[PDB]
Amino acid sequence: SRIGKLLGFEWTDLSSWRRLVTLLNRPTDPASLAVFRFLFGFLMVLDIPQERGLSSLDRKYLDGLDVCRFPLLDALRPLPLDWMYLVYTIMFLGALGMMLGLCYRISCVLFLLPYWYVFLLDKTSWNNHSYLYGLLAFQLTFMDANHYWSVDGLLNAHRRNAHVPLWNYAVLRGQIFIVYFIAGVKKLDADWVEGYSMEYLSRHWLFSPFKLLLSEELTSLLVVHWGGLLLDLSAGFLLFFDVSRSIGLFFVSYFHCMNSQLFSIGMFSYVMLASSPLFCSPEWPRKLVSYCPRRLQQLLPLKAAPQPSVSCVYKQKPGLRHQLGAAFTLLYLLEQLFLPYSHFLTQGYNNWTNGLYGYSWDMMVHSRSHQHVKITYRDGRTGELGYLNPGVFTQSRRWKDHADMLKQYATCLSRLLPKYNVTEPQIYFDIWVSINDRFQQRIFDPRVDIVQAAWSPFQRTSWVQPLLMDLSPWRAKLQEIKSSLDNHTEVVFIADFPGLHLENFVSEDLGNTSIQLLQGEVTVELVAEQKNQTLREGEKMQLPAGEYHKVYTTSPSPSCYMYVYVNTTELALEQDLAYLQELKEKVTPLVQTFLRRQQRLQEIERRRNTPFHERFFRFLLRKLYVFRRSFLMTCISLRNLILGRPSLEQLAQEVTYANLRPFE
Amino acid sequence: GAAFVSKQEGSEVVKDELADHIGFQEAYRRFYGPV
Ligand SMILES: CC(C)=CCC/C(C)=C/CC/C(C)=C/CC/C(C)=C/C[C@]12O[C@@]1(C)C(=O)c1ccccc1C2=O
Ligand SMILES: *[C@@H]1O[C@H](CO)[C@@H](O[C@@H]2O[C@H](CO)[C@@H](O)[C@H](O)[C@H]2NC(C)=O)[C@H](O)[C@H]1NC(C)=O
Ligand SMILES: CC(C)CCC[C@@H](C)[C@H]1CC[C@H]2[C@@H]3CC=C4C[C@@H](O)CC[C@]4(C)[C@H]3CC[C@]12C
Ligand SMILES: *[C@@H]1O[C@H](CO)[C@@H](O)[C@H](O)[C@H]1NC(C)=O
Ligand SMILES: *[C@@H]1O[C@H](CO)[C@@H](O)[C@H](O)[C@H]1NC(C)=O
Repeated sequence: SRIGKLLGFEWTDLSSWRRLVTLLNRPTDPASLAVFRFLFGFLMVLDIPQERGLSSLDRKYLDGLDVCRFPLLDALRPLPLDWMYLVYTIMFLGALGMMLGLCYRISCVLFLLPYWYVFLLDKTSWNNHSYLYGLLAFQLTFMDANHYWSVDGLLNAHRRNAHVPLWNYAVLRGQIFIVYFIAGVKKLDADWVEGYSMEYLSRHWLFSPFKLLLSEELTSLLVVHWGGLLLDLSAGFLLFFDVSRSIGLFFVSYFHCMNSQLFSIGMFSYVMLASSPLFCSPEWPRKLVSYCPRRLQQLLPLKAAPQPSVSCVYKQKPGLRHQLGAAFTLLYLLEQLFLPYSHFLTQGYNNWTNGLYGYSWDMMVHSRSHQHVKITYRDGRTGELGYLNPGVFTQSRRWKDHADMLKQYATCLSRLLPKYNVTEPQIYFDIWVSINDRFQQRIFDPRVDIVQAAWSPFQRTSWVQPLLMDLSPWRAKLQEIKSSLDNHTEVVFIADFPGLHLENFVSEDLGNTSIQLLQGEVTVELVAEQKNQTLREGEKMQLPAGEYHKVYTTSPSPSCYMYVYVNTTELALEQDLAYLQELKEKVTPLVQTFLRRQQRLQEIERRRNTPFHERFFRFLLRKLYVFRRSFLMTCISLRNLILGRPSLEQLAQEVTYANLRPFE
Repeated sequence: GAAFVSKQEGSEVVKDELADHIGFQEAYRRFYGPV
């Protein structure tokens, strides 16, 4: 049939439920599933000290630390640091046994349960690969992936070289299709199509062949934005079919070899590289063992034809284990197509971008820049309005984008403060973000007490300001004003809502600052002189240095203005630094900032002409210290559980030993 | 002390760490030794 050799099945296979379980439990070769089982379990062994943070748990989950944590469920409190090393030990012995295939059902659950424990314990560590590694550990727990190239083959004779059902591939192929294709639907935004998200990426040296044919502005629009949209829309379509897989395996291996060097995304470019041969024929690791030399094949796994297994339906009515496998295929792949578009239900997690970051496959579609974060508490006993640090007890900077994390931060700051003589704070966040080169504006309302503010997960947040999408055509003019300035003048573009004001303190460093009104009507108040000034469109007003000023927005439309400022003490430093830069070659804090910059410039120069064999020899000693500290500090606390805690002078003797650079 | 800021540094609009916390080096030596 024309369809049956194209889709792999006939339309009559979908005509019943008994014929669908028979299709989705077809006896399929175990070999492609077991190489991905090795490559996923080996990339999770290398990921546990690096990105999961086993090297840096003592800095993150230390005992006695005042810290605002952001778990998904508020009842998730972490364990002591003595026991959080055991969670990362069980997760290591889970990923070690899932790599070898040794007690594979237990080793999957010993990895699946403490991965999704530490994943849900911090919402700020969520991204699209940390989500994916817990999906692939969730799938492979039910998949018979130890049916080839495993230690369970050496212990059990019915697990050695046995057939796997077809749904072990159709879920794994269905997953990597959803990672590719849904990301190509999320990149149909007007910021990714017009070329605003990841606009600086084309200036990397890896895009240098594309600049031999196109300009730097046309490399960004076509190759990065549209060549990452037409590739994500057509990656899982090209890898699926037989006529276009060898072409499609080239475009997606080039896509992930670039993203391994452009971005620091951990093992995401290697997990998406190890999962692309799942779309190949399932006998491809038997075809490479047979292509090996003969004395090499005794160390490789078996090349013989697979034995019949229980988990497959042979041409026999299917039992319970076969019916639960075809039901897991249709229910999971429909659930994976719904959560990137389930943002209409969880409307409390909805901000400027829809939903919480991590599970929507909107990778690099929205980039931000925070101009000003200002936390104003208010002492409930005295009324003394004070000002907190911008990032006090947090271990990240993702709370300033999300309304759920701002409520967790305002609640956590309501209990922590009383240790610092603030009994019941009233906490106002004034956070200025601009998404994808837009105007800087307040994302959260700065007048509402975020402690007593009403955030609910299923209702829309009332104190999140609307993203001014009507000022998005202004961005073509904002690159014109930014280009019209010299090397000394910096500009900050700001849009403020009606009824609000911006209290700004110009430093004494910033002489010759000016505010120009682009759209609307603002009235700039000088606080010390107590004098107002109403601005018109295009009118410029000089602002005093070292003083306060407030910009009251009085237009019915959201007003646009800009801060054209220049750091004069930075000038007076650099015109006096260039004075003795030429005076030195003709032959007292100023000489200290001078000499530290010249040895800095010889450091940046020496970093550029170092040989490539020393950058890779330093990369391994940077990495082997991460694997040495994560192992030695584990046994420091694993001794604290079995043999108990030692004296504190002895605990110093091991931690300074564990913090030693090995060969540096 | 270090958890607060003045209204000259907090009102300025234009203006792997994990260990520059507030009570870090006191709680580090408590639940470790004098490292
Ligand atoms: C002339 C034309 C028209 C095409 C030429 C060839 C071509 C093919 C170019 C692609 C070039 C690259 C390199 C673009 C990187 C930009 C990007 C879009 C990054 C985001 C990414 O972050 C990821 C890198 C990632 O790994 C990923 C994985 C799975 C799905 C989606 C993704 C992602 O979207
Ligand atoms: C300059 O003008 C602004 C706005 O026209 C004044 O700000 C108002 O101040 C009063 C009292 O402080 C508030 O009740 C109003 O809500 C403010 N207006 C807005 C739009 O918020 C400011 O007081 C004026 N300053 C001087 C010195 O006249
Ligand atoms: C709390 C400690 C004991 C760990 C318990 C493990 C639980 C909470 C974990 C393990 C497996 C996880 C599931 C794995 C896969 C998915 C599919 C994803 O699309 C939504 C989340 C969901 C449904 C996870 C929900 C949370 C989960 C059930
Ligand atoms: C302030 O900076 C602007 C920037 O172009 C410049 O035109 C103006 O002359 C400067 N004013 C003074 C007093 O230096
Ligand atoms: C101006 O430059 C000086 C350089 O000595 C720097 O210390 C200061 O922070 C700068 N001011 C601003 C507002 O960036």
